[PDB]
Amino acid sequence: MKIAEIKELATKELQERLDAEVAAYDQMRINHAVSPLDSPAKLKHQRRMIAQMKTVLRQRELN
Amino acid sequence: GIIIKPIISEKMTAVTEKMSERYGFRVSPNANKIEIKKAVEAMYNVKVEDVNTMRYDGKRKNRYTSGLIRGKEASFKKAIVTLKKGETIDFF
RNA sequence: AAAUGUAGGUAUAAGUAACGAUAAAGGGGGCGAGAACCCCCCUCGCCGAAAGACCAAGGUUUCCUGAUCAACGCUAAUCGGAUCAGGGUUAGUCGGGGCCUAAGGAUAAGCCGAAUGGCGAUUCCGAUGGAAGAACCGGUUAAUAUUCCGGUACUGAUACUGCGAUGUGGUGACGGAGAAGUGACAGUCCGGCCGUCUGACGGAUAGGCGGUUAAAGGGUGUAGAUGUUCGGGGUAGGCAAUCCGCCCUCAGAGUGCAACCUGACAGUACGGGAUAAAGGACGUAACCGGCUCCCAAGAAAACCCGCUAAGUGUGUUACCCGUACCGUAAACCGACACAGGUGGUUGGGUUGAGUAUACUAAGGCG
RNA sequence: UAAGGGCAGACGGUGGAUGCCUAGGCUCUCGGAGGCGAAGAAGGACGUGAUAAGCUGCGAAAAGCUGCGGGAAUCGGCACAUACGAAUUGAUCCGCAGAUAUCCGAAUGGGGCAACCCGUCAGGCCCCUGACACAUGAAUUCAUGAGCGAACGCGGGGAACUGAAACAUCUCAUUACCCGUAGGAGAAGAAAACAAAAGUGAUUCCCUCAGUAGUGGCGAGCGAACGGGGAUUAGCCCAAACCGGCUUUGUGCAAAGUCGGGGUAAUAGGACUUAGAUAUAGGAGAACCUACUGGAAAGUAUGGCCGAAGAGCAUGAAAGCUGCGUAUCCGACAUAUCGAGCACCUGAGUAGCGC
Ligand SMILES: [K+]
Ligand SMILES: [K+]
Ligand SMILES: [K+]
Ligand SMILES: [K+]
Ligand SMILES: [Mg+2]
Ligand SMILES: [Mg+2]
Ligand SMILES: [Mg+2]
Ligand SMILES: [Mg+2]
Ligand SMILES: [Mg+2]
Ligand SMILES: [Mg+2]
Ligand SMILES: [Mg+2]
Ligand SMILES: [Mg+2]
Ligand SMILES: [Mg+2]
Ligand SMILES: [Mg+2]
Ligand SMILES: [Mg+2]
Ligand SMILES: [Mg+2]
Ligand SMILES: [Mg+2]
Ligand SMILES: [Mg+2]
Ligand SMILES: [Mg+2]
Ligand SMILES: [Mg+2]
Ligand SMILES: [Mg+2]
Ligand SMILES: [Mg+2]
Ligand SMILES: [Mg+2]
Ligand SMILES: [Mg+2]
Ligand SMILES: [Mg+2]
Ligand SMILES: [Mg+2]
Ligand SMILES: [Mg+2]
Ligand SMILES: [Mg+2]
Ligand SMILES: [Mg+2]
Ligand SMILES: [Mg+2]
Ligand SMILES: [Mg+2]
Ligand SMILES: [Mg+2]
Ligand SMILES: [Mg+2]
Ligand code: NA
Ligand code: NA
Ligand code: NA
Ligand code: NA
Repeated sequence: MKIAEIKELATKELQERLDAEVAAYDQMRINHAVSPLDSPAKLKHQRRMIAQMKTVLRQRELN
Repeated sequence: GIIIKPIISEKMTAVTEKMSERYGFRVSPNANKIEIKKAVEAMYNVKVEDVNTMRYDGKRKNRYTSGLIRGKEASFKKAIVTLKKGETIDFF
């Protein structure tokens, strides 16, 4: 994704995408260890996107 | 992040070739057996029947420069998982 | 230019001392550029109450495998406890820990004291001890195995088919020495059964060789042992010390012996088979937390059972840490691959009083 | 003649001196500041990468996440290679404000051999696992403290070697060192003071006075003040007499306590009769050609030009005009900082005294 499209999501849906992102991220790491992926750069991108969702969800509650 | 990676080694391939329900993963060193059974069952959607564990400290890798620059690999835990008799798992 | 002056480098003695127990080596093959030393085989030799096997402390990857021989190895090295990479440690019961307390330590209320602080419970911590929760035999890997697999067991929780502590009792709960009787395992001998072979020289189809196995748990109550003996405390109670009605050890504890047992090892033959491969004679404290004698008179608390005050069946399930390897040593303490030191268990056969001594198996070494 | 040896030279080996150089030190000047921590510190453990020993950064959101300001083509740390990606819809990078922030450690729920083990309580999932709270001590549930860390300050304790050419008084020294506890400074500070008929008026610090007056087994030693010249300058508040109220106590009175008024001396006195600036990112910023030597000009020789810029560093040699800069000028969304009389009062186990 990208930061602009993440904030467009509503609060109920953002948590739905979060668990989907964490679930798919563990499979990719397992998949990468079994046999290297075509694009290793998707591991960093997925991991740093999860930190973006946790940041915005925190902002909604905190602010 | 319980499961780190599966184990593909000569010993484990032979173990699976005898017990078709027997698999082995690397997991976080501080996870207990109850948690590990939950993770392997919430990700591969199977019936785990038994889990055995062992803790490995990392191998020391002492290099030399002007001497004795110590190094070490991270510690890990090994989980040997037995599925319900008649179930399998595909690492591809 | 000199201080038995300091650092770094390089000489001399010198191709000299020495190469770390006088247990010992010889030959044939192999890989290889290269072999006294590495691998395989035949012979020889050493240890064998150990120089074999299993733990603890300590060490911390030295364990297994591939590649490498620069450095390390008191020689060389194709080898290594060396370098690099990969791999390898699996527990409801084992050892810890979770529970309990000892020495001691830290404290509470208090006490003492220029400061820093020193003392001080029945409190807590603290094993080298106590636990009422419980497993043993076999087999498999290059490397793990009461942990994996097989067989046969056991112990907590949990779901479905009046209770009684924080007080106070009982238990737990304890020395040294001595021998005897009963009688397993191991071991030896005799004798059958199963398989296999016919061994340089004189003799032997009568012999040689390998086998013929077993634990925990369960049962019996056998050998043997011990027992015929109305006030003093724990249960009917009020905060342990001036009472009265009530059920007993007449049975306890216990080897050996059944069963577990139609497992297993070696060797032949091809996961399966021979193979469900008789029995004796000794020997034999593993009964025994027993018995007898003595004076030096032989922990604590908890678990587990009381009392009042206050108020069977089935299924599921059993978390944590250790587990490789060395360990009378080349891996621990000694600057060393050092003739030293290092707690516990086991330790076959013949000889013997013996765990002494000599020679040997398994296993380990030159 | 030379098994060998001697001396000289030539060329080498070894070793790492010397010359040249710098990436790090040393001593200071000027300005600022002088703490961090229970909202969990200093210091650590363990982790964190496509790849990942070690450092660095970071904390399960883990070489990093979100805004605002800046800036403009590269970037994914030291740091390579290979591999995959990000970015002119503005990546990386810089300034500011936020988010996250495991375990130990004052460590604070109880224990403990630091980085571990074991709980009660309320919630939610399912033998386990989340996410709260739960130390002690001094004040009134609440507020506070604890610990760490340069020097300088103030307190409590306090040596010896050494000198005296021995040594005990004395010296070293109210030092070293140990302990307690502040602040940006601290301590001191507004006369029960000095002086000597002449005067100065709080404290602190510098120059003199002065190695003087003194002190001292009158030994070794120790050692002022007054006065003068400077820096800087600053002064105030209570208690009491007496009056009022209120509470308490003894018995309307009186005493104490507590707030209000009165009052503060030395010639004695008193009562009564600021919003702009600065700091932490940034923007602009002049001016050179030909020839020779050379591997390479910035050198040398001509001829130009700029200068509020001829400081410097780098660039294949020594550059005002090649680059980064320099002189000068201009800039902040944040955040940080800047009358008579009268005798009533004027501090008590205190001044003074013996040991
Ligand atoms: K090899
Ligand atoms: K048999
Ligand atoms: K604690
Ligand atoms: K007053
Ligand atoms: Mg199991
Ligand atoms: Mg384990
Ligand atoms: Mg000498
Ligand atoms: Mg000689
Ligand atoms: Mg000689
Ligand atoms: Mg010698
Ligand atoms: Mg010799
Ligand atoms: Mg030798
Ligand atoms: Mg031995
Ligand atoms: Mg080896
Ligand atoms: Mg050699
Ligand atoms: Mg090796
Ligand atoms: Mg146990
Ligand atoms: Mg205790
Ligand atoms: Mg082994
Ligand atoms: Mg076994
Ligand atoms: Mg107790
Ligand atoms: Mg072992
Ligand atoms: Mg040797
Ligand atoms: Mg001894
Ligand atoms: Mg013995
Ligand atoms: Mg013997
Ligand atoms: Mg002997
Ligand atoms: Mg020379
Ligand atoms: Mg030099
Ligand atoms: Mg921006
Ligand atoms: Mg003297
Ligand atoms: Mg302070
Ligand atoms: Mg001042
Ligand atoms: Na029995
Ligand atoms: Na000659
Ligand atoms: Na988190
Ligand atoms: Na600029």
